[PDB]
Amino acid sequence: IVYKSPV
Amino acid sequence: QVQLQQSDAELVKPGASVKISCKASGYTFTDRTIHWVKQRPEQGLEWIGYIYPGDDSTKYNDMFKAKATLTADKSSNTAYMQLNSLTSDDSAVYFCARRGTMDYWGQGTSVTVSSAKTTPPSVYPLAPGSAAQTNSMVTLGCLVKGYFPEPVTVTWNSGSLSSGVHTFPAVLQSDLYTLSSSVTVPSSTWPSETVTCNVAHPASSTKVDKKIVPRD
Amino acid sequence: DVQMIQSPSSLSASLGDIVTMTCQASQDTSINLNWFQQKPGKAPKLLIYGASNLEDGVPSRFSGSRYGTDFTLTISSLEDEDMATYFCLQHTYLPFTFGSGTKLEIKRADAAPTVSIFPPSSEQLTSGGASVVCFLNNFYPKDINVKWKIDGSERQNGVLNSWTDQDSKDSTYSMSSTLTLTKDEYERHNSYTCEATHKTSTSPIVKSFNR
Repeated sequence: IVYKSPV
Repeated sequence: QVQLQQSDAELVKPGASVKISCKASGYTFTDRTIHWVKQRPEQGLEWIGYIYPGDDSTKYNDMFKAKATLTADKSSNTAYMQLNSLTSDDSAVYFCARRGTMDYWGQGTSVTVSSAKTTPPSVYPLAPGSAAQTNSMVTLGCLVKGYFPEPVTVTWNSGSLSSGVHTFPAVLQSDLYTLSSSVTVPSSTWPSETVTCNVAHPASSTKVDKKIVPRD
Repeated sequence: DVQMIQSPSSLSASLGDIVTMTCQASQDTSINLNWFQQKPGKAPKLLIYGASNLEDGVPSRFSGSRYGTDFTLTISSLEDEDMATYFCLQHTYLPFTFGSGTKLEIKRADAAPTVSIFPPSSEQLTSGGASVVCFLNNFYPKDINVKWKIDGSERQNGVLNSWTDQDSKDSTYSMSSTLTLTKDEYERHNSYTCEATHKTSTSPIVKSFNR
């Protein structure tokens, strides 16, 4: 559900 | 310069498949996600999904999980989108974009799903009628009729005539497109300084040049 | 889905004005919201990310704010180069969603079309077709009506019209109108007339020729 830009 | 360069427009038969490319440059390909987006003229953008070339993970919008396959080739720095079982609803412009924030976009790839036959254009020159009345500007034209699919690319004097041009959007009738283009030029420079319209139709591997000459 | 509801769908303003548009989230959740500018046939360009942060190289004439779940894009000192469609992007929850877009038109003074009519070309006639082409160029506002007449009688069948997008230099519009006949019918008549009029006004601009 939540997107997070890869580190 | 971060750049995303997409493959050319494609004509595909209903039921067939298409594979679209997005070549990334100017950054390390395995450090950013690539997202794909569908644009139709009356629908407004829809998000398709994304791939992270780092680990080749993917996520999809449920609307597209069955139809779209996102892949990546780190050696050529290219992302791909395969679309399957195509239907007229899939006719659209498809974009790739960098990161979830989408800070750089490719130029778009126009896909036409249709069983109609590829057909090259007839190009007709438009010069003023023999009973013309003169002033300081003349308007000339090119009529481009009976071709399929889009796009057609029209220039004047191979691109060196650019000001005063109106190239109108094509209109589709009976599975063939028609468009026209006008150029307006100082009346003392025609016909002494020639004007020629150039019409390229990559789908039929055809280009036509027509010089505009005065009517007899 | 966390959808973004955008309004207005279009906007008409003068040079130098301040203009706004909004996207409202469809759920009471915190989201990261971006604004984009897209010109016809071109790729979108990022203006604002995180509701209010200005993308590098974008003029500070552009700014964004958030009030609850209402997000606002503001453009000051409107310029010709700002003519475009603007849309927002919700990029927190999958699937990402976009607002349906706001099309931004620039006002200018009214202008009558420059009208030019062209008889069929000789090459077209050899194939049995006869298209009469009428250009209505550089006019304002966009609402204009074309009327065709053959030997003084109005004709509707076989007319195709096409409009350009608003011109980014002078904010005018142009249109093309094409009456397509067979050669058989074209040779049976003599006077072909293209007439440009607008709503209410009764004084048209007329171009015609005789075969």
